[PDB]
Amino acid sequence: KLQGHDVDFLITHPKEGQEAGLLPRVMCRLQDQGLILYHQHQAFERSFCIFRLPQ
DNA sequence: AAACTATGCATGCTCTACTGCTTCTGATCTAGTCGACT
Ligand SMILES: Nc1ncnc2c1ncn2[C@H]1C[C@H](O)[C@@H](COP(=O)(O)NP(=O)(O)OP(=O)(O)O)O1
Ligand SMILES: [Mg+2]
Ligand SMILES: [Mg+2]
Repeated sequence: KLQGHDVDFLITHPKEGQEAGLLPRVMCRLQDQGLILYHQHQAFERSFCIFRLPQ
């Protein structure tokens, strides 16, 4: 599709047991970036947000 | 010798603290129902 309403991403790791708590860490890092306007929650394995992309 | 006064004591009353037991109340964890989303 050349258009849409959101960007859907999936995060995975080649190892088995490593994928334990990636999403909270990435979420916190992005929040520290200063791009998240809304967060679903503000252990989890899913979250939809509203990024602030530069324009 | 008799009348008045003095001390002395006891017991019930009141208050304030103190400790320990019992009951009531406020803070903290989950089932169900409705709704949101991918
Ligand atoms: N009710 C549902 N049931 C099963 N899978 C679903 C679903 N709703 C979404 N998915 C799954 C399948 C969907 O492909 C995937 C993406 O969800 P979106 O971002 O909400 N819808 P899309 O990306 O297709 O349209 P756009 O490009 O405009 O955003 O999530
Ligand atoms: Mg989508
Ligand atoms: Mg989506």
